[PDB]
Amino acid sequence: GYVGIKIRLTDVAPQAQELFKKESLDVKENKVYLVAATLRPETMYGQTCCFVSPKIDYGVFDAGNGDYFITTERAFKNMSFERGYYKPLFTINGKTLIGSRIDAPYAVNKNLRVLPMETVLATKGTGVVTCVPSDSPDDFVTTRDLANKPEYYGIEKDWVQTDIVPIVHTEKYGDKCAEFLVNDLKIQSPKDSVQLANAKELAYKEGFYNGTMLIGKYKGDKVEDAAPKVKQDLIDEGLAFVYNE
Repeated sequence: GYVGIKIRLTDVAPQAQELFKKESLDVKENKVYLVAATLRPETMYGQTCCFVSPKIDYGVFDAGNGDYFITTERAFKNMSFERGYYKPLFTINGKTLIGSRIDAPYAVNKNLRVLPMETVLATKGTGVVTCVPSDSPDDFVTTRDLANKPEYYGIEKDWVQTDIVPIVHTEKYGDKCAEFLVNDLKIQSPKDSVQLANAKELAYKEGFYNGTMLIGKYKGDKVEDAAPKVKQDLIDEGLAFVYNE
C-alpha cells in the first residue's frame, strides 16, 4: 500500500499547547509524529511542509515505546491490525495543528511547518499528506493556492516555500516535473481531482521509470533502483513503516 512517514512534531502551534499540556503530552520528551502516507519514498528529500485537513479530527494514539501517532482512527486501525476501535488519548482538529514546526525525514528544506490542505481524503491513507511540490502535481497546486489565499487558509504566506529544490531529473518534464505538468495541463485548482489524478500518474510514471535522483545517498541512480533502497533505509532507520489498506 503506502509507506507511512513519521513526521516528528517538534514545536506545537500556540493554539494547541493547552491541549497537549492538558493531556500531559510533551513533544520535546515524547516522540509525537504525524504519520503521512506516500507511494513515493524517494521524493522525501523534497518535502516543504506537511498537510493536515481542517475537515478532519485526528486521534493521538500511543504507538508504544514513547511514540505517539497523529492520524485518523481508520488508519491507526489498519496499522495495528498489521480491536475494531482504538481509543485515542485525545482528538485534535487539523486547524489546531496549523503552524506547528516539524522534522520530516530526509527533507533538505529547513523550518518545515504543518499546513492545511482542503482536499485530503479521510477515507484513504492517514489524513496526513506529505508535501513535495517539485514532483507532486497536487502538492504544487495546493502550495500555489496557499500562497494566493493565506487568509482563507489561516496561514502566513511566508510559510509556503515557493523556491523548490529539484530532487528528480526527467528528460520529458525537466527537474521539477510537477511545475511543468501543472503549467502545461493548465490545472487551476486543488479541487480539479480528475485532472490532478492524470498529472500525478504522468509524474509518477516518468519520474519512477525515467527519473534520476539528484540528491541523497542514491544521487545519480535511476529512481527505479533508488526508491526501494530509500524505502528500506527509512524503515531500518525507524523513520517510516509499511502501511496497507
